[PDB]
Amino acid sequence: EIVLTQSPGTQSLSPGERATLSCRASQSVGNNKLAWYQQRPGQAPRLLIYGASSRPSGVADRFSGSGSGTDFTLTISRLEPEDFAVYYCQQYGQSLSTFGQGTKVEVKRTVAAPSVFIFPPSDEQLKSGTASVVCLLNNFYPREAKVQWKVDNALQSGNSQESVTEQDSKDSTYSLSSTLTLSKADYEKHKVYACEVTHQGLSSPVTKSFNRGE
Amino acid sequence: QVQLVQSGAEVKRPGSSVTVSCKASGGSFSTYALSWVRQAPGRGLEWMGGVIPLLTITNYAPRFQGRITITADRSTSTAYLELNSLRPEDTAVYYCAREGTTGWGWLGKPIGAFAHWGQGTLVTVSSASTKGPSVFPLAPSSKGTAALGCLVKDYFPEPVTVSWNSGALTSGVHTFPAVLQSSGLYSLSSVVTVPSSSLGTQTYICNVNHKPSNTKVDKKVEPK
Repeated sequence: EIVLTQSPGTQSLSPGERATLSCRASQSVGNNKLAWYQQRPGQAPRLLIYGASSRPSGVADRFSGSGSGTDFTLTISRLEPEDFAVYYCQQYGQSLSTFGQGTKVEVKRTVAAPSVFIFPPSDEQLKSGTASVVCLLNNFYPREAKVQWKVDNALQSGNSQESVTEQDSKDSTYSLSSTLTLSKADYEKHKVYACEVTHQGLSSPVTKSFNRGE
Repeated sequence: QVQLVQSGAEVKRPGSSVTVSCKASGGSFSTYALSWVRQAPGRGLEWMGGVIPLLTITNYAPRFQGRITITADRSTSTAYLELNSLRPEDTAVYYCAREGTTGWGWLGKPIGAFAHWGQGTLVTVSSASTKGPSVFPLAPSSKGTAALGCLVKDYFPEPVTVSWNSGALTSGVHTFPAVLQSSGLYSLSSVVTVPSSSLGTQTYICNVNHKPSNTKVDKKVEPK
Protein backbone atom coordinates (compact mmCIF):
# COMPACT_ATOMS: atom_id res chain seq x y z
CA GLU A 1 0.00 0.00 0.00
CA ILE A 2 1.19 3.49 -0.92
CA VAL A 3 0.66 5.83 2.03
CA LEU A 4 0.37 9.53 1.25
CA THR A 5 1.33 12.09 3.91
CA GLN A 6 0.21 15.69 3.35
CA SER A 7 1.92 18.71 4.89
CA PRO A 8 1.32 20.84 6.73
CA GLY A 9 -1.73 20.03 8.85
CA THR A 10 -3.47 23.39 9.06
CA GLN A 11 -2.63 26.50 7.02
CA SER A 12 -2.79 30.08 8.25
CA LEU A 13 -2.53 32.43 5.28
CA SER A 14 -4.05 35.78 4.27
CA PRO A 15 -6.36 36.58 1.31
CA GLY A 16 -4.01 37.25 -1.63
CA GLU A 17 -1.12 35.16 -0.30
CA ARG A 18 0.68 32.29 -2.02
CA ALA A 19 -0.39 28.87 -0.81
CA THR A 20 2.03 25.95 -1.17
CA LEU A 21 0.70 22.53 -0.12
CA SER A 22 2.98 19.48 0.02
CA CYS A 23 2.25 15.79 -0.55
CA ARG A 24 4.84 13.15 0.35
CA ALA A 25 4.63 9.60 -1.04
CA SER A 26 5.58 6.32 0.66
CA GLN A 27 7.07 5.24 -2.67
CA SER A 28 7.44 6.45 -6.27
CA VAL A 29 3.96 7.17 -7.64
CA GLY A 30 3.99 5.16 -10.86
CA ASN A 31 3.40 6.99 -14.13
CA ASN A 32 3.11 10.28 -12.20
CA LYS A 33 -0.56 9.80 -11.24
CA LEU A 34 -1.21 12.16 -8.31
CA ALA A 35 -4.46 14.13 -8.03
CA TRP A 36 -5.46 17.20 -6.02
CA TYR A 37 -9.04 17.64 -4.83
CA GLN A 38 -10.73 20.50 -3.05
CA GLN A 39 -13.55 19.98 -0.62
CA ARG A 40 -15.54 22.74 0.99
CA PRO A 41 -17.70 22.08 4.07
CA GLY A 42 -20.92 20.33 3.18
CA GLN A 43 -20.15 19.54 -0.46
CA ALA A 44 -18.52 16.68 -2.33
CA PRO A 45 -14.87 17.13 -3.35
CA ARG A 46 -13.97 18.75 -6.64
CA LEU A 47 -11.07 17.74 -8.86
CA LEU A 48 -8.45 20.49 -9.05
CA ILE A 49 -5.44 18.73 -10.54
CA TYR A 50 -4.98 15.38 -12.27
CA GLY A 51 -1.87 13.62 -13.52
CA ALA A 52 0.20 15.52 -10.94
CA SER A 53 0.26 18.71 -13.07
CA SER A 54 -2.61 18.68 -15.58
CA ARG A 55 -5.62 20.90 -14.88
CA PRO A 56 -9.20 19.97 -15.88
CA SER A 57 -11.44 22.34 -17.82
CA GLY A 58 -13.53 24.78 -15.81
CA VAL A 59 -10.99 24.97 -13.00
CA ALA A 60 -9.52 28.39 -12.27
CA ASP A 61 -5.96 28.69 -13.54
CA ARG A 62 -4.69 29.91 -10.19
CA PHE A 63 -4.29 26.28 -9.10
CA SER A 64 -1.20 24.44 -10.39
CA GLY A 65 0.38 21.08 -9.52
CA SER A 66 4.07 20.18 -9.71
CA GLY A 67 6.64 17.62 -8.60
CA SER A 68 7.11 13.91 -9.35
CA GLY A 69 8.13 10.55 -7.91
CA THR A 70 7.58 11.00 -4.18
CA ASP A 71 7.39 14.78 -3.85
CA PHE A 72 4.25 16.56 -5.08
CA THR A 73 3.07 20.15 -4.59
CA LEU A 74 -0.22 22.00 -5.08
CA THR A 75 0.16 25.74 -5.58
CA ILE A 76 -2.43 28.49 -5.37
CA SER A 77 -0.62 31.57 -6.66
CA ARG A 78 -3.09 33.96 -5.10
CA LEU A 79 -5.52 32.89 -2.41
CA GLU A 80 -8.94 34.42 -2.71
CA PRO A 81 -11.74 34.16 -0.06
CA GLU A 82 -13.33 31.19 -1.89
CA ASP A 83 -10.50 28.66 -1.89
CA PHE A 84 -10.30 28.50 1.88
CA ALA A 85 -11.40 24.93 2.44
CA VAL A 86 -9.84 21.45 2.71
CA TYR A 87 -7.44 19.92 0.16
CA TYR A 88 -6.81 16.19 -0.41
CA CYS A 89 -4.20 14.39 -2.51
CA GLN A 90 -4.82 10.93 -4.00
CA GLN A 91 -2.53 8.53 -5.86
CA TYR A 92 -4.17 6.41 -8.55
CA GLY A 93 -1.24 4.87 -10.38
CA GLN A 94 -1.67 1.55 -8.59
CA SER A 95 -4.48 -0.99 -8.32
CA LEU A 96 -5.15 0.21 -4.78
CA SER A 97 -5.96 3.92 -4.48
CA THR A 98 -5.31 6.02 -1.37
CA PHE A 99 -6.06 9.61 -0.31
CA GLY A 100 -4.19 11.90 2.06
CA GLN A 101 -5.59 13.15 5.36
CA GLY A 102 -6.27 16.64 4.04
CA THR A 103 -4.88 20.12 4.64
CA LYS A 104 -7.12 22.88 5.98
CA VAL A 105 -6.39 26.33 4.57
CA GLU A 106 -7.77 28.97 6.92
CA VAL A 107 -8.06 32.74 7.00
CA LYS A 108 -5.49 34.37 9.31
CA ARG A 109 -6.69 37.30 11.34
CA THR A 110 -5.34 39.54 14.16
CA VAL A 111 -6.23 37.21 17.11
CA ALA A 112 -9.51 37.85 18.96
CA ALA A 113 -10.25 37.19 22.61
CA PRO A 114 -13.33 34.95 23.05
CA SER A 115 -16.68 36.25 24.30
CA VAL A 116 -17.37 33.83 27.16
CA PHE A 117 -20.91 33.02 28.33
CA ILE A 118 -22.34 30.34 30.64
CA PHE A 119 -25.86 28.86 30.86
CA PRO A 120 -27.29 26.84 33.78
CA PRO A 121 -29.62 23.92 32.93
CA SER A 122 -33.26 24.68 32.06
CA ASP A 123 -36.04 24.23 34.62
CA GLU A 124 -37.70 21.88 32.12
CA GLN A 125 -34.48 19.88 31.70
CA LEU A 126 -34.15 19.48 35.47
CA LYS A 127 -37.75 18.26 35.62
CA SER A 128 -36.77 15.70 32.97
CA GLY A 129 -34.05 14.12 35.11
CA THR A 130 -30.84 15.39 33.50
CA ALA A 131 -28.84 18.62 33.83
CA SER A 132 -26.62 20.32 31.25
CA VAL A 133 -24.44 23.39 31.75
CA VAL A 134 -23.37 25.16 28.55
CA CYS A 135 -20.18 27.22 28.22
CA LEU A 136 -20.00 29.38 25.09
CA LEU A 137 -16.89 30.84 23.46
CA ASN A 138 -18.08 33.35 20.88
CA ASN A 139 -15.98 34.65 17.97
CA PHE A 140 -12.26 34.05 18.57
CA TYR A 141 -8.97 33.43 16.75
CA PRO A 142 -7.03 31.22 16.60
CA ARG A 143 -8.90 27.96 17.24
CA GLU A 144 -6.53 26.91 20.04
CA ALA A 145 -8.71 27.49 23.11
CA LYS A 146 -9.00 25.30 26.20
CA VAL A 147 -12.11 24.97 28.37
CA GLN A 148 -11.91 23.45 31.86
CA TRP A 149 -15.03 22.56 33.84
CA LYS A 150 -14.95 23.38 37.54
CA VAL A 151 -17.69 22.25 39.92
CA ASP A 152 -17.13 23.41 43.49
CA ASN A 153 -13.58 24.34 42.42
CA ALA A 154 -12.81 20.81 41.22
CA LEU A 155 -11.56 19.99 37.70
CA GLN A 156 -14.37 17.81 36.39
CA SER A 157 -13.35 15.31 33.68
CA GLY A 158 -14.91 12.47 31.68
CA ASN A 159 -18.15 14.26 30.88
CA SER A 160 -18.66 17.46 28.88
CA GLN A 161 -18.33 17.45 25.11
CA GLU A 162 -17.20 20.32 22.87
CA SER A 163 -17.82 21.50 19.31
CA VAL A 164 -16.18 24.24 17.24
CA THR A 165 -17.93 26.02 14.37
CA GLU A 166 -16.33 26.26 10.95
CA GLN A 167 -14.36 29.44 10.26
CA ASP A 168 -16.83 32.30 9.72
CA SER A 169 -17.17 33.70 6.19
CA LYS A 170 -17.28 37.29 7.45
CA ASP A 171 -14.92 37.73 10.41
CA SER A 172 -12.98 34.44 10.13
CA THR A 173 -13.43 33.53 13.79
CA TYR A 174 -14.19 30.16 15.38
CA SER A 175 -16.82 29.58 18.06
CA LEU A 176 -16.68 26.83 20.69
CA SER A 177 -19.46 25.21 22.72
CA SER A 178 -18.88 22.94 25.72
CA THR A 179 -21.73 21.01 27.34
CA LEU A 180 -21.24 19.55 30.82
CA THR A 181 -23.76 16.75 31.35
CA LEU A 182 -24.71 15.52 34.81
CA SER A 183 -27.73 13.84 36.39
CA LYS A 184 -30.09 15.81 38.65
CA ALA A 185 -28.93 14.15 41.85
CA ASP A 186 -25.32 14.77 41.00
CA TYR A 187 -26.25 18.32 39.93
CA GLU A 188 -27.99 19.18 43.21
CA LYS A 189 -25.13 18.01 45.46
CA HIS A 190 -23.15 21.14 44.62
CA LYS A 191 -23.37 24.95 44.48
CA VAL A 192 -20.53 26.55 42.55
CA TYR A 193 -20.55 25.87 38.81
CA ALA A 194 -17.75 27.49 36.83
CA CYS A 195 -16.14 27.33 33.40
CA GLU A 196 -12.51 28.35 32.90
CA VAL A 197 -11.31 29.54 29.48
CA THR A 198 -7.69 29.82 28.32
CA HIS A 199 -6.80 31.41 24.96
CA GLN A 200 -4.06 33.50 23.27
CA GLY A 201 -6.05 36.75 23.42
CA LEU A 202 -6.58 36.27 27.15
CA SER A 203 -3.59 37.32 29.27
CA SER A 204 -5.09 35.55 32.27
CA PRO A 205 -7.64 32.68 32.18
CA VAL A 206 -11.26 33.87 32.27
CA THR A 207 -13.52 31.99 34.67
CA LYS A 208 -17.25 32.61 34.20
CA SER A 209 -19.43 31.17 36.92
CA PHE A 210 -22.69 30.96 38.78
CA ASN A 211 -24.16 29.37 41.85
CA ARG A 212 -26.86 26.74 41.46
CA GLY A 213 -30.27 28.32 41.92
CA GLU A 214 -29.53 31.99 42.68
CA GLN B 1 -22.28 17.08 -18.72
CA VAL B 2 -22.26 13.97 -16.53
CA GLN B 3 -24.05 13.74 -13.18
CA LEU B 4 -24.40 11.00 -10.56
CA VAL B 5 -27.50 10.76 -8.37
CA GLN B 6 -27.31 8.36 -5.42
CA SER B 7 -29.96 6.95 -3.09
CA GLY B 8 -31.28 8.86 -0.08
CA ALA B 9 -29.92 8.66 3.46
CA GLU B 10 -30.90 5.61 5.51
CA VAL B 11 -30.53 4.22 9.02
CA LYS B 12 -29.46 0.64 9.61
CA ARG B 13 -28.99 -1.54 12.70
CA PRO B 14 -25.61 -3.02 13.75
CA GLY B 15 -25.04 -6.32 11.93
CA SER B 16 -27.45 -5.67 9.05
CA SER B 17 -26.39 -5.04 5.44
CA VAL B 18 -26.93 -1.80 3.51
CA THR B 19 -27.20 -1.16 -0.25
CA VAL B 20 -26.66 2.29 -1.77
CA SER B 21 -27.30 3.09 -5.43
CA CYS B 22 -25.76 5.57 -7.87
CA LYS B 23 -27.33 6.38 -11.24
CA ALA B 24 -25.40 8.02 -14.08
CA SER B 25 -26.90 10.70 -16.32
CA GLY B 26 -25.28 12.07 -19.47
CA GLY B 27 -22.20 10.73 -21.23
CA SER B 28 -21.35 7.05 -21.24
CA PHE B 29 -21.06 4.62 -18.35
CA SER B 30 -19.76 1.28 -19.57
CA THR B 31 -16.16 2.35 -20.17
CA TYR B 32 -15.24 4.61 -17.24
CA ALA B 33 -14.17 3.28 -13.83
CA LEU B 34 -16.67 3.85 -11.03
CA SER B 35 -15.38 4.06 -7.45
CA TRP B 36 -16.93 4.55 -3.99
CA VAL B 37 -15.39 6.87 -1.39
CA ARG B 38 -16.78 7.31 2.14
CA GLN B 39 -16.08 10.05 4.70
CA ALA B 40 -16.64 9.78 8.45
CA PRO B 41 -17.92 12.96 10.18
CA GLY B 42 -15.04 15.43 10.56
CA ARG B 43 -12.52 12.91 9.22
CA GLY B 44 -10.83 12.68 5.83
CA LEU B 45 -11.65 10.86 2.61
CA GLU B 46 -11.19 7.09 2.44
CA TRP B 47 -11.15 4.84 -0.63
CA MET B 48 -13.38 1.76 -0.54
CA GLY B 49 -13.17 0.28 -4.03
CA GLY B 50 -13.89 0.53 -7.75
CA VAL B 51 -15.28 -1.32 -10.76
CA ILE B 52 -15.07 -0.88 -14.53
CA PRO B 53 -18.68 -1.73 -15.58
CA LEU B 54 -17.76 -3.20 -18.96
CA LEU B 55 -15.23 -5.75 -17.70
CA THR B 56 -16.68 -6.35 -14.21
CA ILE B 57 -13.19 -6.09 -12.70
CA THR B 58 -13.64 -5.46 -8.99
CA ASN B 59 -10.96 -3.78 -6.90
CA TYR B 60 -11.54 -3.55 -3.15
CA ALA B 61 -9.53 -1.81 -0.46
CA PRO B 62 -7.94 -4.40 1.92
CA ARG B 63 -9.79 -2.92 4.93
CA PHE B 64 -13.13 -3.67 3.22
CA GLN B 65 -11.98 -6.86 1.43
CA GLY B 66 -14.41 -8.95 3.52
CA ARG B 67 -17.54 -6.83 3.96
CA ILE B 68 -17.80 -4.81 0.71
CA THR B 69 -19.46 -5.65 -2.61
CA ILE B 70 -19.46 -3.18 -5.51
CA THR B 71 -21.31 -3.75 -8.78
CA ALA B 72 -22.52 -2.01 -11.91
CA ASP B 73 -25.71 -2.67 -13.87
CA ARG B 74 -25.25 -1.58 -17.48
CA SER B 75 -28.96 -1.98 -18.24
CA THR B 76 -29.83 0.87 -15.87
CA SER B 77 -26.48 2.66 -15.90
CA THR B 78 -26.49 2.22 -12.13
CA ALA B 79 -23.74 1.27 -9.68
CA TYR B 80 -24.46 -0.44 -6.37
CA LEU B 81 -22.46 -0.53 -3.16
CA GLU B 82 -23.40 -3.18 -0.62
CA LEU B 83 -21.84 -3.15 2.83
CA ASN B 84 -22.34 -6.22 5.00
CA SER B 85 -21.98 -6.55 8.78
CA LEU B 86 -22.46 -2.90 9.71
CA ARG B 87 -21.11 -1.52 12.98
CA PRO B 88 -21.05 1.90 14.79
CA GLU B 89 -17.78 2.82 13.04
CA ASP B 90 -19.42 2.59 9.61
CA THR B 91 -21.37 5.80 10.14
CA ALA B 92 -20.22 8.07 7.31
CA VAL B 93 -21.16 9.83 4.09
CA TYR B 94 -20.79 7.47 1.12
CA TYR B 95 -19.92 9.12 -2.20
CA CYS B 96 -20.11 7.63 -5.67
CA ALA B 97 -17.37 8.89 -7.95
CA ARG B 98 -16.34 8.42 -11.58
CA GLU B 99 -13.16 9.29 -13.44
CA GLY B 100 -13.29 12.16 -15.94
CA THR B 101 -12.46 12.10 -19.64
CA THR B 102 -11.18 14.16 -22.57
CA GLY B 103 -13.90 13.86 -25.24
CA TRP B 104 -17.21 12.09 -24.37
CA GLY B 105 -17.94 8.55 -25.54
CA TRP B 106 -16.26 5.14 -25.71
CA LEU B 107 -13.14 6.87 -26.98
CA GLY B 108 -12.35 9.75 -24.63
CA LYS B 109 -8.91 9.20 -23.09
CA PRO B 110 -9.81 8.54 -19.43
CA ILE B 111 -7.95 10.56 -16.79
CA GLY B 112 -8.41 8.25 -13.81
CA ALA B 113 -9.03 10.95 -11.21
CA PHE B 114 -12.51 11.17 -9.70
CA ALA B 115 -13.89 14.14 -11.61
CA HIS B 116 -17.55 13.28 -11.15
CA TRP B 117 -19.02 13.04 -7.66
CA GLY B 118 -22.49 12.26 -6.36
CA GLN B 119 -24.44 14.21 -3.77
CA GLY B 120 -23.37 11.76 -1.10
CA THR B 121 -25.41 9.34 0.98
CA LEU B 122 -25.50 9.56 4.77
CA VAL B 123 -25.51 6.07 6.26
CA THR B 124 -25.97 6.07 10.03
CA VAL B 125 -25.27 2.79 11.83
CA SER B 126 -26.46 2.77 15.45
CA SER B 127 -28.56 0.65 17.81
CA ALA B 128 -30.58 3.66 18.92
CA SER B 129 -34.13 4.56 17.94
CA THR B 130 -35.35 7.46 15.82
CA LYS B 131 -36.32 10.03 18.42
CA GLY B 132 -37.46 13.63 18.11
CA PRO B 133 -35.25 16.26 19.78
CA SER B 134 -36.06 17.99 23.04
CA VAL B 135 -35.69 21.75 22.73
CA PHE B 136 -34.65 23.60 25.88
CA PRO B 137 -34.15 27.34 26.31
CA LEU B 138 -30.72 28.81 26.96
CA ALA B 139 -32.06 31.96 28.58
CA PRO B 140 -29.95 35.13 28.57
CA SER B 141 -28.23 35.75 31.91
CA SER B 142 -30.14 38.32 33.98
CA LYS B 143 -26.81 40.06 34.65
CA GLY B 144 -24.77 45.16 25.15
CA THR B 145 -24.12 41.87 23.32
CA ALA B 146 -26.00 39.39 25.48
CA ALA B 147 -26.08 35.75 24.47
CA LEU B 148 -29.20 33.59 24.33
CA GLY B 149 -30.04 30.38 22.52
CA CYS B 150 -31.58 26.91 22.44
CA LEU B 151 -30.17 23.50 23.36
CA VAL B 152 -31.39 20.83 20.96
CA LYS B 153 -30.79 17.74 23.07
CA ASP B 154 -31.22 14.00 22.53
CA TYR B 155 -32.24 13.09 18.99
CA PHE B 156 -31.56 10.52 16.27
CA PRO B 157 -30.39 10.57 13.66
CA GLU B 158 -28.65 13.49 11.96
CA PRO B 159 -29.32 16.12 10.78
CA VAL B 160 -31.24 18.95 12.44
CA THR B 161 -32.00 22.35 10.91
CA VAL B 162 -32.25 25.29 13.32
CA SER B 163 -33.47 28.77 12.39
CA TRP B 164 -34.23 31.96 14.34
CA ASN B 165 -37.46 34.00 14.25
CA SER B 166 -38.66 31.78 11.39
CA GLY B 167 -35.69 33.09 9.42
CA ALA B 168 -35.85 36.80 10.25
CA LEU B 169 -32.67 36.54 12.34
CA THR B 170 -29.27 35.61 10.90
CA SER B 171 -26.81 38.12 12.37
CA GLY B 172 -24.79 36.71 15.26
CA VAL B 173 -26.27 33.24 14.92
CA HIS B 174 -24.06 30.21 15.58
CA THR B 175 -25.30 26.64 15.13
CA PHE B 176 -22.67 24.23 16.46
CA PRO B 177 -21.95 20.77 14.99
CA ALA B 178 -23.77 17.97 16.77
CA VAL B 179 -21.85 15.88 19.29
CA LEU B 180 -22.56 12.18 19.69
CA GLN B 181 -23.41 11.45 23.32
CA SER B 182 -22.81 8.14 25.11
CA SER B 183 -26.54 7.40 24.98
CA GLY B 184 -26.27 7.12 21.20
CA LEU B 185 -28.28 10.30 20.72
CA TYR B 186 -26.98 13.50 19.15
CA SER B 187 -27.17 16.98 20.68
CA LEU B 188 -26.30 20.48 19.50
CA SER B 189 -26.72 24.11 20.52
CA SER B 190 -27.83 27.19 18.63
CA VAL B 191 -26.78 30.51 20.13
CA VAL B 192 -27.27 34.15 19.14
CA THR B 193 -25.94 37.47 20.44
CA VAL B 194 -28.24 40.50 20.59
CA PRO B 195 -28.01 43.97 22.23
CA SER B 196 -28.79 43.78 25.97
CA SER B 197 -31.24 46.67 25.62
CA SER B 198 -33.25 44.51 23.22
CA LEU B 199 -34.00 41.66 25.61
CA GLY B 200 -37.41 42.93 26.75
CA THR B 201 -38.84 44.12 23.43
CA GLN B 202 -37.96 41.56 20.76
CA THR B 203 -39.34 38.03 20.68
CA TYR B 204 -36.62 35.45 20.12
CA ILE B 205 -37.83 32.00 19.13
CA CYS B 206 -35.74 29.14 17.73
CA ASN B 207 -37.22 26.82 15.11
CA VAL B 208 -35.91 23.27 15.33
CA ASN B 209 -36.75 20.98 12.41
CA HIS B 210 -35.73 17.31 12.52
CA LYS B 211 -36.38 15.67 9.15
CA PRO B 212 -35.99 11.95 10.05
CA SER B 213 -38.26 11.99 13.13
CA ASN B 214 -40.76 14.36 11.51
CA THR B 215 -40.62 16.86 14.39
CA LYS B 216 -40.74 20.67 14.46
CA VAL B 217 -40.51 22.80 17.61
CA ASP B 218 -40.75 26.59 17.84
CA LYS B 219 -39.33 27.41 21.29
CA LYS B 220 -39.47 30.91 22.76
CA VAL B 221 -36.45 31.98 24.79
CA GLU B 222 -36.92 34.79 27.30
CA PRO B 223 -35.07 36.05 30.40
CA LYS B 224 -35.79 34.20 33.65
